[PDB]
Amino acid sequence: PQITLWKRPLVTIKIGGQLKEALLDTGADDTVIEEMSLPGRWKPKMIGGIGGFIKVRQYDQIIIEICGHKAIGTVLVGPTPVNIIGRNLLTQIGCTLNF
Amino acid sequence: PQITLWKRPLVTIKIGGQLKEALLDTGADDTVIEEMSLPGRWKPKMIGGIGGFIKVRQYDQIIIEICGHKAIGTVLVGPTPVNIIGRNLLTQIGCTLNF
Ligand SMILES: [Cl-]
Ligand SMILES: [Cl-]
Repeated sequence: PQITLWKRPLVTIKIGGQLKEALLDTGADDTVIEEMSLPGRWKPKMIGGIGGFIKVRQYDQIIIEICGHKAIGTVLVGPTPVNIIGRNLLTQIGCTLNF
Repeated sequence: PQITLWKRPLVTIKIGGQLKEALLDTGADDTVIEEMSLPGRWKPKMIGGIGGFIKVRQYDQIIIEICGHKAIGTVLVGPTPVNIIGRNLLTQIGCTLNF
């Protein structure tokens, strides 16, 4: 699709069999998703502030569907106030900025 | 242009006769630029944290050139660690996300 920027680029994603709303965020390196159940192994990471503040679970090789386009990548799962789709997944779906 | 997302979308902007590096950030509603001189009237605003923490100067009707495209809009000027081009200016240059 082509997504205009007059409103926040919030889209429906499908991840772990669940539908969620997420922000397509070219300013974010990484993808962070609210607490949820995901299968497979994960490793603990520390994010936010100076050198980590909040504990999240890093899941690799997670498939996320974004407007009918599947992306595969690393997702950090924890108590984030907003689900963020960052560049690590935007590149996977071939997303570009255009003007 | 078409800007890919393999690297942070940092671009050169021209604002107030000066060249700066700025992040094209679809996750940001507004545009914030590091301390600099700009002509005309401004009004004080409070941004960051809960209900404002850092004082900035709001300048309206500022022209910013982004990759050969002029945008006109409101710019908040203050001690930000990164220059951010937010949706208020991205829409002005006709920037869209595409996949
Ligand atoms: Cl499509
Ligand atoms: Cl062009």
